[PDB]
Amino acid sequence: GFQRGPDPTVSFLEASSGPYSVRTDNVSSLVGGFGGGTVHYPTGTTGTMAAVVVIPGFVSAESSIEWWGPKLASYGFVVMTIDTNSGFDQPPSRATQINNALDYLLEENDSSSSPYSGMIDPNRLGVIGWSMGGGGTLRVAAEGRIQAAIPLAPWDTSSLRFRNIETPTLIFACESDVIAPVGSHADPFYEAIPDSTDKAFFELNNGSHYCGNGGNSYNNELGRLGVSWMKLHLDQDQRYNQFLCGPDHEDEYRISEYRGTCPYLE
Ligand SMILES: [Ca+2]
Ligand SMILES: [Ca+2]
Repeated sequence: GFQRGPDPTVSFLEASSGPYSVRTDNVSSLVGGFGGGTVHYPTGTTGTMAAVVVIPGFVSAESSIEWWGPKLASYGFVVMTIDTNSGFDQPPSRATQINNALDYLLEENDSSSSPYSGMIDPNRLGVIGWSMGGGGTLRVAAEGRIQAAIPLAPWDTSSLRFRNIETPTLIFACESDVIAPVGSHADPFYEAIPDSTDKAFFELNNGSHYCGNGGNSYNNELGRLGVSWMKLHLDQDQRYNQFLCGPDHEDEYRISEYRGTCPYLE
């Protein structure tokens, strides 16, 4: 079970939005302990669905990760994007921020009066995180609480904390990144994760540190692979395996390197 929506296609995944109209709930920084944000939830749906937190992690970023909110929610997820300039900073504080954001969603889910009351299945939680938020994502993945992880241009001080990650993890690396150079961050972080774990490494060709944030030159890749990652691992929706295990990913112009442990869900 957990499957939702029609048989997927590339065009279905690369469209500017998914099928479901999306409504929003603004969360003040006064509540939650995670810096405020916006809950994106689909309309017209039935049943429960997975929840995803999307967290930034670049102090004085020029832009953020908001694209993921409406994009992912429109394929059947409750997706909260966290605001920037929250007082959190380094990867350990960002793990706390993620945990507080997840608590908040579950708390509102358990409320009878939330606009998305009862929409979330608490057993199916994912996190997408950028920069030091990506280091925080990998740290929460290592804590064992989540069911899928997408670090975006992750930054952290060490890879040793990630040597036991069992959470399905897709790292988007940005080839030309000078903030979190791939060779010192996304690459060794990916290689630290055991080869028994369902994982993938997608380096985006010529990408700056912002390349994974979406609403940019990489929409096709981030949507096609990122939505598929969450459908496959949070919904156990085998219909999305085709986009992740099978294609010659590096043949794509936008993808300068691919690594992975296909097949998944063995
Ligand atoms: Ca290049
Ligand atoms: Ca495998």
